[PDB]
Amino acid sequence: STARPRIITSKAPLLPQQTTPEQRYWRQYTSAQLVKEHNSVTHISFNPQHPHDFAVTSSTRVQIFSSRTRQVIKTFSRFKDVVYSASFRSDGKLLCAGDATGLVSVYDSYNPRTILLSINASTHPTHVTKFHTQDNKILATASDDRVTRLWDISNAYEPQLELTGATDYVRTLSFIPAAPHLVATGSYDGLIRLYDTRSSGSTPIYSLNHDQPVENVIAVSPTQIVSCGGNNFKVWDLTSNKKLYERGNFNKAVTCLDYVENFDSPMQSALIASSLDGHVKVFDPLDNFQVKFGWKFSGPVLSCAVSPSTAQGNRHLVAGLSSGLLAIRTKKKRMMRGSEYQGDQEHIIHNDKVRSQRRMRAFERNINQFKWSEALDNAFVPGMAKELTLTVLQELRKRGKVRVALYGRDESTLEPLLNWCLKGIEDVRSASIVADWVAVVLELYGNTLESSPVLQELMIDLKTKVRHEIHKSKEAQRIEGMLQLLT
Amino acid sequence: KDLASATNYVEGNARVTSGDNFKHVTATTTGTVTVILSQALQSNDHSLLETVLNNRDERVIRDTIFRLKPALAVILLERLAERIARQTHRQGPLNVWVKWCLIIHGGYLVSIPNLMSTLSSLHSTLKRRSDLLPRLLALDA
Amino acid sequence: QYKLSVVSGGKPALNNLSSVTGNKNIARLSQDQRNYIIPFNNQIKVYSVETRQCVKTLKFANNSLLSGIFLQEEENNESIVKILLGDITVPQQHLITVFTNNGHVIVLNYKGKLVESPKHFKISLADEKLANVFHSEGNYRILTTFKHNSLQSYRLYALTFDDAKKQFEVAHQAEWHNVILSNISSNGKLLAHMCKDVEHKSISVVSLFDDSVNLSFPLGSILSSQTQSLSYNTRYVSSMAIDNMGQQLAVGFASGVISIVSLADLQIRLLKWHIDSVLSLSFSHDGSYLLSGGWEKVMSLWQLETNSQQFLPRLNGIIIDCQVLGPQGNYYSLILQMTENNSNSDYQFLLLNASDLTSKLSINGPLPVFNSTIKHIQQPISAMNTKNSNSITSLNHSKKKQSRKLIKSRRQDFTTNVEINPINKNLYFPHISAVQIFDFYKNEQVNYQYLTSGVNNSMGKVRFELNLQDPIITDLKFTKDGQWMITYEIEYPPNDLLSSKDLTHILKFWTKNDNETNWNLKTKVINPHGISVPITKILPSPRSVNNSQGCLTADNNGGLKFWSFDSHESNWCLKKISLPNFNHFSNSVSLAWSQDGSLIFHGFDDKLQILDFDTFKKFESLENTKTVSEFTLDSEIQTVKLINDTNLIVATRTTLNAINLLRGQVINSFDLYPFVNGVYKNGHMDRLITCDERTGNIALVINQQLTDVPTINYKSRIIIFDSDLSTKLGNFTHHEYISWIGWNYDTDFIFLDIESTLGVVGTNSDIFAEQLHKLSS
Amino acid sequence: DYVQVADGLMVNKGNYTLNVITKALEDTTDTSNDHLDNKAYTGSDEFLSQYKIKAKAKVMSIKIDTKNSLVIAILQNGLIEIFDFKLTLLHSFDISYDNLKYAKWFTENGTEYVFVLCPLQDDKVCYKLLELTDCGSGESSPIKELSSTIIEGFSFENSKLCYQFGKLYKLNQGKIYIYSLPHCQLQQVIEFPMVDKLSPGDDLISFQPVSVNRVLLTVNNVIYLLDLLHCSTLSQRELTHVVINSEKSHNSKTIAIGISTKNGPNPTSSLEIINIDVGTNTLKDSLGKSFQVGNNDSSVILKPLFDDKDINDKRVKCNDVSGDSSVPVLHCNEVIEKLSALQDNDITSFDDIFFKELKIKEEHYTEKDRYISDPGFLNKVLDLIFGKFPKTLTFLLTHPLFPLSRTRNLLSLLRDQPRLFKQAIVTCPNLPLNELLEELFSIRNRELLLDISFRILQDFTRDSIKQEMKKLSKLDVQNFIEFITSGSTQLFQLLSLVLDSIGLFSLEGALLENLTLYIDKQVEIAERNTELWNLIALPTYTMEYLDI
RNA sequence: UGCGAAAGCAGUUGAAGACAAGUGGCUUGUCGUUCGUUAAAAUGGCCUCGUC
Repeated sequence: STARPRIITSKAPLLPQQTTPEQRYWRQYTSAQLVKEHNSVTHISFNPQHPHDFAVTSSTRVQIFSSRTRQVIKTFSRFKDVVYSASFRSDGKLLCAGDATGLVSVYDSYNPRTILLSINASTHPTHVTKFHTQDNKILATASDDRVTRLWDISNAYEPQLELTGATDYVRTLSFIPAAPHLVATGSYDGLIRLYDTRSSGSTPIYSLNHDQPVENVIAVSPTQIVSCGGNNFKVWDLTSNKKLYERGNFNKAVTCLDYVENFDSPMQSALIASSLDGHVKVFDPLDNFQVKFGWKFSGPVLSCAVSPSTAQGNRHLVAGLSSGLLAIRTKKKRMMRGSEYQGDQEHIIHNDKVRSQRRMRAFERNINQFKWSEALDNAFVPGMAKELTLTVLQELRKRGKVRVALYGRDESTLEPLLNWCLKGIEDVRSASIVADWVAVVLELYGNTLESSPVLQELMIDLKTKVRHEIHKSKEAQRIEGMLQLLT
Repeated sequence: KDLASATNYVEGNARVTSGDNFKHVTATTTGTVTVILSQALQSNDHSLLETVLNNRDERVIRDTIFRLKPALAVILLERLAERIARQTHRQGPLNVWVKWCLIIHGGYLVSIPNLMSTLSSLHSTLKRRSDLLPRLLALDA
Repeated sequence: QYKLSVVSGGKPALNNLSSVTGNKNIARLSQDQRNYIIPFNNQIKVYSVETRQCVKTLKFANNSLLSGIFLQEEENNESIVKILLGDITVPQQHLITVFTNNGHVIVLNYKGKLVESPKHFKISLADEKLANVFHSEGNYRILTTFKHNSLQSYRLYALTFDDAKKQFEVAHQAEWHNVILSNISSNGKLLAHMCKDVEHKSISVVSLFDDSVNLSFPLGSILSSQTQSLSYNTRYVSSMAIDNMGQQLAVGFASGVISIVSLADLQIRLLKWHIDSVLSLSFSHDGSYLLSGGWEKVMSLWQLETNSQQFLPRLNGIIIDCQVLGPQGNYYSLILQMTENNSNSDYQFLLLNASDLTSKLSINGPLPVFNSTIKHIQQPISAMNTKNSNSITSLNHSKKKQSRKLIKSRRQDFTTNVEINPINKNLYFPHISAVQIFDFYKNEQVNYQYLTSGVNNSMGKVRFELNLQDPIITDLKFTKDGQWMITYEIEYPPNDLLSSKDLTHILKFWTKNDNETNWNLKTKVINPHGISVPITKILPSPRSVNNSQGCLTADNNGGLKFWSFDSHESNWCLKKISLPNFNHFSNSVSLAWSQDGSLIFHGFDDKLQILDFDTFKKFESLENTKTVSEFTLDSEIQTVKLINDTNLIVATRTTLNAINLLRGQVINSFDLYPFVNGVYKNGHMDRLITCDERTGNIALVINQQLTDVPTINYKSRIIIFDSDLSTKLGNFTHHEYISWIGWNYDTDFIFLDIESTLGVVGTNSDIFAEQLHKLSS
Repeated sequence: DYVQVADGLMVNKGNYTLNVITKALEDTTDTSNDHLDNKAYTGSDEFLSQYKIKAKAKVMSIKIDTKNSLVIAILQNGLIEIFDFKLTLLHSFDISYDNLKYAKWFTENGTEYVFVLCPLQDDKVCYKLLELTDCGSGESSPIKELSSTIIEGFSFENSKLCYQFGKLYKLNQGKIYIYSLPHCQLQQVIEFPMVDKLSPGDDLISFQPVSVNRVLLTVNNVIYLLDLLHCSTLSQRELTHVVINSEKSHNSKTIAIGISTKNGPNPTSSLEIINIDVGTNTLKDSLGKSFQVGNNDSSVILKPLFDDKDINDKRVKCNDVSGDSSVPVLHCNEVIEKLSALQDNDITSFDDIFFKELKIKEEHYTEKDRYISDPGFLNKVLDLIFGKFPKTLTFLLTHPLFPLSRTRNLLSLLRDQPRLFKQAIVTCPNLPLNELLEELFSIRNRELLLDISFRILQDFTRDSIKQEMKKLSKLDVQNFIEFITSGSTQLFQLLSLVLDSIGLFSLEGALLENLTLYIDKQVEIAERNTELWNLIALPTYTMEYLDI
């Protein structure tokens, strides 16, 4: 003996925009929940050590959401002006928020009733603050006093390091993720700088010039960093000290970046960017930073962030727009005692239990039970789909006989064949099967066409559909001709 | 499985491919809208792409394609090819679009040294559309 | 110092008569039901049922007392006809006795190593006869065929051996004149034959040992009036069987009914399920279970006390003979035929225990795909004439037509396609929509896999649907690192429908690891090189371009395409393309590829083109010193070959040329016209003749003899050369027709017969322990 | 093996500078460099030595010393450095390494020992040599390669006591003993016209093959297994063959026997001392396409033999292949003698030409498969039939059907005899694309132009056709499409191709609209006759009548 | 049936015998009949091992 061959479903052949696995994995992000906020959602950060929380930065009101239920769980509203930068320490325990009054405050997580300490920065709005990645207790704050500073939170009274050397509107910081003594900054004249923290820290050891005023500087490796300003993002490498990639597939200036490594995906590394245009686009740092997928939202997206590498639950993409709301696109990952014994100590184990197959279709068991006319009739029920109907038509063509499947019909049951065939003749992959099926039905039912008046209008508008389709295919043949000219 | 049985054929995850498709080797013009198509072809925004593609006036299409920069018309009719591969019910009202780019700009993409490698999707779609003529003539007969 | 050596086995070679026997199965079980003794055309296999290995072989080319009997050149009509287990010389105390079709009774040394001298006797009264044996406790009978309308006669003799220790002696009980169908009771105490004695054709049942049952009647009594006036295929008795006792006969008619009749009062019983003709049927050991099987591949066993069935749905082949063979009926024999190739009569033996109907030891012959019939290889009987079977009225007609065509016409190539797997050195056979992996060391088959979207095993083929044609496999190549089957096949839409005027060409890639013994599909190139367009020639690459992972296919047009697998894309796709539209279209394309990785020898018909790889176009001339990139020979070339970078070996439609590439002129030439004129199809000589790495190449001389008028027998010669036609260092003649030869990558060659054998072109404690082992048994 | 000829310690150095290479004393005193001659002043050197030495970078210049201290000289700033004694005789083969790595402590009489270059770091002297005939530098191990015409052969390395291929090999008086690119072989020159790549594993060469270029000055090509070999009595250098990523045009090879040159690479713009001119800048040598293109030292007379099988035993094993017995047409010397008999004084008559074809292997006057075909015989009989007799039918209908013509199709534009022109255009299997396109653009406008249309798109390649018809006249295609307008599949396909190849904007309007009218009636009749091709109850009361 | 290209090319088609039916002969049909030419129709459709 043998088994039974499963009735295949011949899907769509090589149409363009083919389904690549990276766009499959990003395509399965569903349920785009849209949450209103009060003002422009400037900054969004995530929780490092338990990637289950993310912090959003509205005007005067910093919220933190959880990834399990995607509702607001805590607020932070002891801010005397608009609040700008929200960041987490790497042990996930304390939230640093830089506001516009300059008194940059650090709370701890889930306890807004206790401000841990208030760093007095300059009179200028402290526009970005973030903790160090390697060390915990050093905190980088850049205000628009054309300067940035490193504070030790233990010795919170004084600036531990005073990083000057930037001209106009210092705006982003990132630390080189292997050597902790290398701190990279960005300003609004371009000229992405970086400094050694052991040095005096008053001039960059080497600067890198994005010609546009740089908008975000992140690190994806110890070797290469990614800086963006204007309508293109440029990858620089520190070892070659040189720009080596630039993609400009946007309209307006790209406004935020981030990176994710080693997470559960066919695409290993992924750098996604928000672009102030309505699009957030993912780029693949493996093969020369090509674009891979892009989500469109209903206004200029001002920041975006994805869930980190080890999220362990519902993985998130989030993007705060400047219009006043926020987009979350998520993906989600005593008598019967012996009857679980499962054979531990026993000598010889025998196993031939057949797995239950998935449930066969109605037309599949009809063709397998050889009732061919019933297979055709249960095939042309409007509860079925296009590829299923095409495959049962292909099956009856290839194996049985369409003459046999039509040998006992009448005026009535010959209608839904032609009624499907009207929609089926127009598209590409069906029209040959439509052609020979309506050809053999008009071969076999000519005298009933003479008697019965009902399907005559079906034959008439099938003639019109054939004329419409021969006109369309003739002009497409003309386009094939003129491409043969242009080659 | 029994030890005297021909193993059943399996489709699995086979990409069915057609061999015809391959991989690689005062102003006084008109006031109508094509720089929307230019910066809707910079990015990929299907909403305003369908807003600029659901017109049908031929002279308007002429002046828009004429004002269009030629360097991105190749990916213009690439994405028109994927639109007409997705559905062929309104084939003509942008078959006019996929021909007028050729008519207005031909020599630039002729002088482009790799035509069929990056236009291999569109003429594959059109030969898929046009290779079934004889039996539909038989249908009509 | 070369030699030819027969290595591997062929078809099982049953009693392939034209309905002269209803017991078309001569395999046997030993009386200790653990060993299956099965004859071949080339071997005598003995298998063990609990392990399913060849527990011993009796080859024919290894001893000189039956290789002189049946291994000669022309008169090899000596064939084994029955394997008795009860020995004849001194009875009752573990050897087998072969009865042959002329009567050379041999007794052969079953358990353990055989001796060079087995017991022989050519039987006494044989002019040209032996049908089968019948045996009992001592009393043995023989059935013999005899001399009109060409219906043989049966004479029944009684046999014994003793008192004169060389010669048997016979007794001549009784005879009958015309037989068209006869079957034996499964225990052997009864037979029943037909007579055709007008007032119509008649049935008779005769007991052979005693005379307890003997009767005869016209079969118009068995026929109803529903068949008294209608078509002939319900008057056509197709098969018959008897119970063990002698009171329940069964006929199976060609429409498909099975009339059971009694034998006491000649009253009938209608077992009616077979839609097509009934080929195999047999009672069980008591008379309660009619076990049958017909054209569709089901095994149907009918309990008669309710007329209800148990069904085995698919046996990958139609059934010819099946009966119970256990001590009480715990094993079902089956002789299935696999009719989806109309070329050869390639049976497949299997028996299977009745417990859960699981199979046991499917012994099958090797399965080539010849392009023509071979020698009286007609299809079995169905109700309708078709392209996979032939009906009742077209059997002697098609037999005369096939014999006369093979006598008269001049198209006697019928060479098959193969491959050798480079990893595990076993050879793949294309079948119809199927590959069959045969390893010639143990001369067996490891598995069998369908490759297409075929209805070969979904349904069973039937009366009208046998005109449907399964999608045949044209050609598969291996990426010679043993990592990818590149398999190209064609599929056929059925006729009387407007899509019958084309045929769809599908190419597809198949991968495996060495764990799995069956391949899994990777990518399905439907319609390559255009649409409704053939490919016929196809090449993998040697290790240059992608470490033997570049598949480049030719065209029927003359075009070329080059596909190769990449890393960023984990799917096989293409790189290069060239379509010249030669408005003449010859199928005799060919391809060679330079193993350095430089150029492609495109052997289009009388246009041998050189193609450089970097532009996938014709070879460009820069130095202008003998920069010829196109040869034009005398006739249309068919085979191009390259042993190393110096020399090209191109056989055309008439002759053969041997060229230096480094200096583009003819080095040698051998005309071939007195052997090949148009006897080969245009494109099959490349499958015939082949390469090596260093030991030269092989041509294959074809010869069909001329009786003192041509005949159907055969001899064929190979001639081995060395390094662009220096010497004919080896000439060899085999006594049966060769089909192909090919370098199996262990540095020799393997050819194949049509009497399908394979061959290689080769270079007091001890006494107490013994008494205890004797007495404990 | 060989390839085409052209041009009608520098292997461990850097060129394009003033101290580019180590120029020898080619009709000079001691030493120089190449500047196309920097500070390379020797010391106590050149007793009779016209050669030189260096340490590969002009950081420590060396000499062909008569005191054997080739360690330091005027090297970088023109002042000497610390010099150590290495050899004791004429030290041309004493170009050491940089600093205490190796030093070929050699002489002009077979002396060898262990030495160094910067310091006096030495080892055990285990030379054991005789009056040799080869003393070079080898890098299998760091070794002095010593071979002889009397008794010596090895690469002797005094750094691990390594005799590579140790034998008493017997060489001869030669001059082109090159190395190889593989490093496991030195291309030995066993005579003037006899050289072979002697592999220094066990003193064995591949094969001593004869060549057209006798080995007079040979060096190793830096790409692959190849020797650039030139002859002293000639001006060309044959690049014979048997590291290839970068092309072998560097200063590694030193073989120059061209137009008065001496021991230089392909960039020979500084030859000896006076910076003489250069030749052909050589490319690399990787593929087998060049080997299939050209190779020297060809063969014996290699005319086709058409040998059958032997006279074996096949008496009762008859086959009856084609239509008759096994005796086919087999005559070559008789065919050549019949060609001479036809070219003799009976040439002018046609009866003695028909009987000449009868005395030759006579077919049924029109067919192939009578395999008597050689190209030289073919072209000589084509000359003797197409001098001035085309007046006979038997030989000229036997011979349109032979493809071994060797581009004698220039007469197809010249002669036009009608049935002979038809057999020419449908039969002769080497046709020129330009000649066929000009015959097409000639305006006879009939079925013979239809037949050459079928011939051109049965033979040629579409892109070559469009390239060859791009460079032609628009008046011919205008009259062509005028003929298409006035009055077929192959004509339609070349119509497609000429409408492709006429251009994009260089067209008229009027004849294009005449073609528009012709093609609209053509598509109308086309769809109408494809339509032709694919065109190939009980009433309750009635009134009847019966009979009587 | 032969060639060939997946399209098309050239050409078969009889002689005898047996048996049956229908009207002693005579008309019609089948061939487990011979020679020669390369030349639809019996109500009959494919198993269990998801089970508590």
